[PDB]
Amino acid sequence: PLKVEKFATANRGNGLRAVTPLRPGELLFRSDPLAYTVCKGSRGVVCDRCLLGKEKLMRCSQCRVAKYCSAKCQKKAWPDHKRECKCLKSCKPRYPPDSVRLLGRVVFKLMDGAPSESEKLYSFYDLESNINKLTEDKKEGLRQLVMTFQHFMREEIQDASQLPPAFDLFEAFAKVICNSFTICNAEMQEVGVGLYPSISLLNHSCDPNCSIVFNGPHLLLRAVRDIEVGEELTICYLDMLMTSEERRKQLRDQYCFECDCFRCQTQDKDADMLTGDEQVWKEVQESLKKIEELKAHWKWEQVLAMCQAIISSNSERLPDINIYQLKVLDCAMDACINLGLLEEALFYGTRTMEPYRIFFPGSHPVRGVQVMKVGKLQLHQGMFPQAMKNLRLAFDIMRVTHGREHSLIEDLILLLEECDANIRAS
Amino acid sequence: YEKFGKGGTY
Ligand SMILES: Nc1ncnc2c1ncn2[C@@H]1O[C@H](CSCC[C@H](N)C(=O)O)[C@@H](O)[C@H]1O
Ligand SMILES: [Mg+2]
Ligand SMILES: [Zn+2]
Ligand SMILES: [Zn+2]
Ligand SMILES: [Zn+2]
Repeated sequence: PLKVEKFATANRGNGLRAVTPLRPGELLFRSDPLAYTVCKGSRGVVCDRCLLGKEKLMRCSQCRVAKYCSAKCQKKAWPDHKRECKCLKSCKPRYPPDSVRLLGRVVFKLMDGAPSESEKLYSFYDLESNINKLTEDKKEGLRQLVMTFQHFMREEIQDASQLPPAFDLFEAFAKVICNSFTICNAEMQEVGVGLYPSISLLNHSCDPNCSIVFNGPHLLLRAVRDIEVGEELTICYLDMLMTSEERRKQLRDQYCFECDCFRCQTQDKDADMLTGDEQVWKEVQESLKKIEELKAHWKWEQVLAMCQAIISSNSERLPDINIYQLKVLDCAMDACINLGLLEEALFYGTRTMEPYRIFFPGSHPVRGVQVMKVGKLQLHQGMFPQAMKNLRLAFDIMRVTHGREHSLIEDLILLLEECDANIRAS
Repeated sequence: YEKFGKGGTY
């Protein structure tokens, strides 16, 4: 029996609302994707099927593009990979934009006669395209994606008569652009992109009452606050470390609306986010463009070298709460974890804790995972009382944001039990 | 033959 239902909002189109009162941490919905793909920077780093990193991946021998952790993943991925294999092979080393590869998988799913559980509440054809609100530059970009799709798919599909007549390729890309979800791994690195049409019913708030987390491709939707009967359910489409002007620009450009939520109207936290001299932090913001691109491709040594230069040079001027300096510290922490420099990772990660408490209020999965990473570093460096406090804090957050249906909870319980054992051994 | 999609690393 569903705890959520589709309804027509006044001014926001369709939405999702609570059928019964909801408590923090309650699981509302769970979904596999209608279709998904590994993202550009992660291809060849993580398994095409399960989106897990492995030092050794094995290539599809037919295209040499898709890569898998195991013969089991390769075989289970074959129905989804079978019709794109020849297409990926044709263009190697050239590779299609993620949206093109995703839509190539979507179109063949739409020809299944069985109902897709991912479409239970809302279908692909229901998805909002905003076609009448798109700017001319956006429509030109969509026309370019259409031509790229037609070229990429030409071995499999040469004409619109080979796809359902209700499908329109231009409108499909418009739907993909405002309805796709970024898939993150357990460590909150972006590994993939997918369509989850029932979950696309949720409208946006910069102070949402629900949160989504991924376990591989699988999506869990949870309440993060108490929610009354009939209350609209919302999620945040955006990164939390963004000022209100940045948020409004991204929501206008991608999603075609002007965000009037309480935080955007009141500039909530902007002053803290921008702490320090703009002449100083604008340089960090600019450097972050390259850093975030390197991080997306998992180039950790390069990330760390760029971050260290910024962190040492600004130490006398720029506070850690500034969101651009904070992102650099987080990139530095994750680079160090991935490179095995654990003492240095803890130095950067400890510095993110109070800014994360301020900018991720309540229960947010990004803060839960960050606090867990810091507690895990403290535990292995032998600071047990500090680690225990952070691991307990992480569990308080993650029981709400992750829940027992997410496998990271069992990992956290093991760390808590190990920390407790070291404390007792004195 | 860029960046779209709800949510992300933060
Ligand atoms: N906070 C908000 N204010 C205004 N429109 C919103 C909004 N959050 C989401 N939307 C709308 O919803 C789209 C994203 S998909 C969310 C479901 C959509 N309302 C529908 O009827 O299918 C946005 O592009 C915008 O049209
Ligand atoms: Mg048509
Ligand atoms: Zn796998
Ligand atoms: Zn292949
Ligand atoms: Zn807002």
